[PDB]
Amino acid sequence: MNPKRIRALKSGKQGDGPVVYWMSRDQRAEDNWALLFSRAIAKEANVPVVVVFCLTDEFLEAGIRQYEFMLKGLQELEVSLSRKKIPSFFLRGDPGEKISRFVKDYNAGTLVTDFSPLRIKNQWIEKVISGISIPFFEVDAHNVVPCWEASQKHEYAAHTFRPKLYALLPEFLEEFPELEPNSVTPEVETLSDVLETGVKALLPERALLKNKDPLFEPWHFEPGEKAAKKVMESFIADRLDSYGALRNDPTKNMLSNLSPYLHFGQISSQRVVLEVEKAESNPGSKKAFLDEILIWKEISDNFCYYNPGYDGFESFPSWAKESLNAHRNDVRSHIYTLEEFEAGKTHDPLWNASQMELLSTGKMHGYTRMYWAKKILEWSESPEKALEIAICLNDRYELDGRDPNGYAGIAWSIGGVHDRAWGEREVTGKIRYMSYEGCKRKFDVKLYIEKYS
Ligand SMILES: Cc1cc2nc3c(=O)[nH]c(=O)nc-3n(C[C@H](O)[C@H](O)[C@H](O)COP(=O)(O)OP(=O)(O)OC[C@H]3O[C@@H](n4cnc5c(N)ncnc54)[C@H](O)[C@@H]3O)c2cc1C
Repeated sequence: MNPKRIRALKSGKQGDGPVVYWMSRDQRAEDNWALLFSRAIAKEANVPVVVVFCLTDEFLEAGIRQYEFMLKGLQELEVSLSRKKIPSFFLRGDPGEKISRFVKDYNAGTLVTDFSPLRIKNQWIEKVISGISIPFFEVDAHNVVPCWEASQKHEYAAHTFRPKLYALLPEFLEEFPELEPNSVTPEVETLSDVLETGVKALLPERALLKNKDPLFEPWHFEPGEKAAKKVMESFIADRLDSYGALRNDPTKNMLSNLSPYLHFGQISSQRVVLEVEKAESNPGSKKAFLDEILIWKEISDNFCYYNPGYDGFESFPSWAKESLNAHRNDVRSHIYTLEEFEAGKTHDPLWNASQMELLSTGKMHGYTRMYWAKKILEWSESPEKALEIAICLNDRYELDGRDPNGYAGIAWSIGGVHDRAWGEREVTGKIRYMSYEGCKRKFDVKLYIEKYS
C-alpha cells in the first residue's frame, strides 16, 4: 500500500474506538484504496472499521434519476460490506453536524474519507475539522495516480499532463489487495424508507413531457457494483476494438458507458485500466480509450483541485478571456432562456436532439456534449450566463453530473480550458467552433435526430 495515496487533513489524539470511513465519492467495496487504508489502520490499532455515508440536504438540487441510481447502489453495497462484517451507517443531514456527532457518540478513533476536489466536499471538510479531535485522513481512491502527486500545479494542456501521468503509471498502476473482513462484528434508518421519502420530495420537480408521462428511462443503466463490472466486461469484449474509430459517432453505442458508475464510485478507474491494459485489441483504440479514462479524467480532478473558481469565468485561460471580452458586445444570432434550453426548444434540431437524449437517458453522447455546450455559449447573453446554463443543465440531468469531469468539460467547451486558440469568429472569439454542417460531415445527423424525437 503506497503511502502517497493518503493525506493528513488534521492531526489529533487517536481514540480507542472504531476507525470510521466517511465514504463520499467512491461508493464501492472492491478496489477502494480509502476503504483498504481504513481497514489497515483498524488492524494496526486492534479495532474494527466502520462505514458512514451522509445523505446530504442537497439531493433536492438534482433529480430522481441520480437519487435512485445512487441509493440502489448503496443498498447493494450495504449487503456487500455486511458479508465482510463491516457495518454501514447512513446518516441524513449536514455532514458537518452528523459526522462530528457520530464520531463523539461512537468514540471513533480515526476518521478517514475519500478525495474529491469539488467545492462542496471542501465545505464539509471545513465543518468536520472544526468539530473533531481525532486524526483525520483523506485517501485518493478515484485516480490511478494521486491528484496531488500527478502534478503540483494546474496543467494548461493535455500534452503537458500526459508525460507526467504516464511516468508515474509504473508506480501507481498496481493490483488491489483483497479487503480483509473484520475479526468480530462490532457494537440512521432503512435506505428503502429514505429513498421513498426522498422520491416523494422530488416528484413535483420530475422531468415530464406534455402527456404527464415521465421523460427519464431508467432501463438504460442498471446501478450497482455488480452491474458496473458487467458493463466493463462487455465493453472490452464487444466495444473496445471499435472504440477508436466510432467514439465520435453518436449514432453508434460504441462508448464504454462507464461514467455513471465512475462518477458515483461504483467501479474503480484503476480496475478498468488494469483490465484494458491486459486485453488484446486495436492499439489505436486502446490508446484512445486510455487517453480518455487516464489523461482527461484525471486532468479534470487536476483542474478542480488547483483552480478554486473552476466553475467561473476567472479560471479561463488569458487568451480566451481576452477574446471573449473583445466579442462581448457582438450581436448574438439567437438568445434562448434557461427554460427554452431545458425543453429543447431551439432552432437547431441537432441541439434539441442532444437535449432530448440527456433528458431521456441521463447520459448524452460524448461528441454531442461538446456541440451542446458550445451552442449554449453562442446563444447566450454573456459567457458567464452560458457557464451557468451549461452547469445547471449538466448537473441536473446527467447521471454523471456534479463531477469534476463535467466542470472541466464545460470549461473546455466554453472557456477553452485545456484547448488552444482557433480562428477568430464573432461572438465566440477564438474558442473552438463546431458547426452543424461540420457534424453532418462526421456522422449521420438525421439518424441521431430521428432517434430522439
Ligand atoms: C459539455 C460536457 C459535459 C460533460 N459532462 C460530463 C459530466 O457531467 N460528467 C462526466 O463524468 N463527464 C462529462 N463529460 C465528459 C464526457 O463527455 C463523458 O465522460 C463521457 O461522455 C461519458 O460517457 P462514457 O463513459 O461512455 O465515455 P468513454 O469514451 O467510454 O470514456 C470513459 C471514461 O473516460 C472518461 N472520459 C471520457 N471522456 C471524457 C472527457 N471528455 N472528459 C473527462 N473524462 C472523460 C470518463 O470518465 C469516461 O467515463 C462532459 C463533457 C463535456 C464536453
